[PDB]
Amino acid sequence: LAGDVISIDKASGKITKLGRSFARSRFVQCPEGELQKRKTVVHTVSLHEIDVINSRTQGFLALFTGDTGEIRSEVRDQINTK
Amino acid sequence: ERLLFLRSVGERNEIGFPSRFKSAHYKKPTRRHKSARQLISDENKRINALLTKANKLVPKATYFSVEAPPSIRPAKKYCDVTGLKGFYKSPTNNIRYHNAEIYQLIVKPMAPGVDQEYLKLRGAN
Amino acid sequence: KETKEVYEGEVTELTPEDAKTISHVIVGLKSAKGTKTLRLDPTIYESIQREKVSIGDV
Amino acid sequence: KAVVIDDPPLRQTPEPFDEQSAYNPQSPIAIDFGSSKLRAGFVNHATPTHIFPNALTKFRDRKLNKNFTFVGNDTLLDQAVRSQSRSPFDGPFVTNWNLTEEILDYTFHHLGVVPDNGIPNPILLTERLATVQSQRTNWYQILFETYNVPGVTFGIDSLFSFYNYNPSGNKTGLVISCGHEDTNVIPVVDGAGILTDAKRINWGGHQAVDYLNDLMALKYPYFPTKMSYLQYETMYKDYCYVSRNYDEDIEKILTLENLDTNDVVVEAPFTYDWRNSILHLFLRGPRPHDSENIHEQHQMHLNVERIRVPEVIFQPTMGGQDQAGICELSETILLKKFGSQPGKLSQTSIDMVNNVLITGGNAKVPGLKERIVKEFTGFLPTGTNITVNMSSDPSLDAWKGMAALARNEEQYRKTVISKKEYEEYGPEYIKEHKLGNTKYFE
Repeated sequence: LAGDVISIDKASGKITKLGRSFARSRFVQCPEGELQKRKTVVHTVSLHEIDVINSRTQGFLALFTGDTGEIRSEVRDQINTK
Repeated sequence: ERLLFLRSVGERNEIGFPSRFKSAHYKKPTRRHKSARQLISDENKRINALLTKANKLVPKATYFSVEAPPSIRPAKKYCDVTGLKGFYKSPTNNIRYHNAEIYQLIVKPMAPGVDQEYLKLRGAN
Repeated sequence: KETKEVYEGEVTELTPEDAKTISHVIVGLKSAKGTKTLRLDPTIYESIQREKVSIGDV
Repeated sequence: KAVVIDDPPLRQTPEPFDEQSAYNPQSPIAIDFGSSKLRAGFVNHATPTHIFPNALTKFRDRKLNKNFTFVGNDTLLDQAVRSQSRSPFDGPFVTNWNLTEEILDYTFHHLGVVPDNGIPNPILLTERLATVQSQRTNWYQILFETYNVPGVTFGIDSLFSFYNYNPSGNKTGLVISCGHEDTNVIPVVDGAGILTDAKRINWGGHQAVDYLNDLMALKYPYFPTKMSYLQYETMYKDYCYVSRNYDEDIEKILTLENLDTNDVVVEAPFTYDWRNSILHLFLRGPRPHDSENIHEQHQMHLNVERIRVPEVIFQPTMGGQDQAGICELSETILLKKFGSQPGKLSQTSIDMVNNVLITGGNAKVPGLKERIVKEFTGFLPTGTNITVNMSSDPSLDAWKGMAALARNEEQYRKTVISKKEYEEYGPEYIKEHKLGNTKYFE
């Protein structure tokens, strides 16, 4: 709606509602600077996350459910080479 | 000397009214100024009149057939101030700009009547 | 011993022809060093339809 | 170090007259009534005899004799005679006509011709593409009444240059012209200009110089000195080139590693960091600015307009007209006409690709040939051999083409117009020959 503070992703089409701004007529501040900001992020990922993902028998839900279930050795060899 | 330097060329580069290079008979006709804008309209109405007379003849090479069709690829958008790549268009006056500084010191405080000559360059008024 | 051949670039034509069941699809590909058109089988056309490929995609 | 821009200097030596002893009545005369420059010369020579712009004016004296008939190169004698110069061209057509036979009589007098009852030399004349019937009609009337000439032909300058650069007359190629006010793309098949698929673009050198005028007027609204058209066409000539790829070049044109090289400053004649300011870089380049000294108030910078102005023939949208650029019309000529499926080229298409020629007075800008070869390698199927030819002086080639048609061959008498044929048929006539205009209908 009008009066909303939205962060828009052009590449994936993700709409995130940060909130409503300062207009009495939750509450956040209006952003400053450029509209189209290019930001960098610093990512951290363990070896075990890539071992779970590169094991095709289970998805990334095994990182939360905990049923990794005896990840083999050749997948670890591929991760260690890559 | 300098006041006669052009006049010497004037008495060297003259041609009389009984012109040597022209014919013995002249019979010079009268003509209108006939500006180039209305010539297009007369040619268009002549072609349309011949078309509706033949109807009640496919054109092959007219001035309205060699003229180029519009493009199919979408046109690139640019900032009207600097010629850079245009990211944003201001909703108050519909002029594309690049980034913040050009917006704040050009697009916002500019006088009216400048916008119509800025958009005359790409013909958007 | 294996080989790897790869076609990639700009999709400029997606013309499939039948004979409800398609016979083959002719796809033209374009890159920065020229264009190249290909004939393709409908099994690949099913994956092309799955990938939501229209005119103008890479 | 700044460079000052002045008016071009006046010609000290006036143009001469050809000797009347060497004039031949039977020798044909070739006239190119170009929009920017007028090209004339006899058939027997190959170097241009008279080259001068098509402009003229009238002078007023204190002593009142009315003896001033100054045409062209004698307007290059003073600023006052050059400033009030009037050209016969209004847009792509000719509206006024008394100045036209005044210019033509000046040309005929400077050709060293002593005629009787009219000019007894046949005329080779150049004419535009898809010209209106009024222009052809009063051209017919003006020569075949004022000058009593036996024979005349009509032809286009681009096809004349194409006949110059392959004189067999039955070749196949693509000719693109960049004229003074128009850009034309014509396909030639077996030596015939296929005018049913020719295309025309409403941009030329004059509109580019006017675009630079409007851009530089809108960039510095507080310039104390008003600049003329001539200084504008010289900084268009000196400091403009065609980019290899526009999208990458605009993205880094104001970068500091690039702005130190291609920033051109121009001095007018007279008697919170700034480094992070994209506006200050766009105004005054990579140098700091102080607005109190007199010298830099008369200064003018060219950073993005070096390649912005010559681009508009490839994209006419920033020029204002809603037409396609010569990439797209060349592509649709090469790929969807003359029996060509997209993907498979006919032999006519391959032969047009192998003989692409680009002419015109506005092709003097650098980087045109590299760009056209690059994009022709772009849209074409792989492995196709593309050849593009260039002249050293592309404003000479059309007059040399009609001179080649006259001197080189004997079949020039196919295309001539007889006076008796004119009187039996009338103004409404067009010869369907291989090198000029065609009939308006089928």
